[PDB]
Amino acid sequence: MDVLTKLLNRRFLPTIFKREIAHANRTGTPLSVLIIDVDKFKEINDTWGHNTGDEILRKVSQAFYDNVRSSDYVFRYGGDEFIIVLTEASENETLRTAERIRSRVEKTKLKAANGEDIALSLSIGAAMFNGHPDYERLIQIADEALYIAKRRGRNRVELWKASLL
Repeated sequence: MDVLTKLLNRRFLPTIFKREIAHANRTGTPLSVLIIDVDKFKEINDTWGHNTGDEILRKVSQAFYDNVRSSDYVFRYGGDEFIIVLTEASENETLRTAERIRSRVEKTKLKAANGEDIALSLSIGAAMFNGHPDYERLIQIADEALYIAKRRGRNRVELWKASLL
């Protein structure tokens, strides 16, 4: 019942992605990715301990599951990072999902071991699958979108957009 054990291990990412890209290419349905970063997680983790960090990760993971469908995939990608794969969600539906997740985490109230308010936020990079055969390319451009979100000040969603150049 620990929500964290629900998370998929990244070792399954390529297989799942290659399968969903294959499917998206034949049916022409949308496919998209959220790469999610818990803001200042490393800072919080050694300022309040590893037990606090785990609770953040539980609150954050619960937010993901409350906003996606059984057809979607939720990965633990790194220490502070997650990847959500959405299937058959339009660009707008994808952005709305990301925002529901982002707002939900921002509004979440959490206290440390000693009762102090720990402010929580997420940075999110979103990108739509555009037919490119490599799943690594879809993850790369979402990662570019996420780098933009962090550099713009965190607690936000960015959608990867092709340069008008």
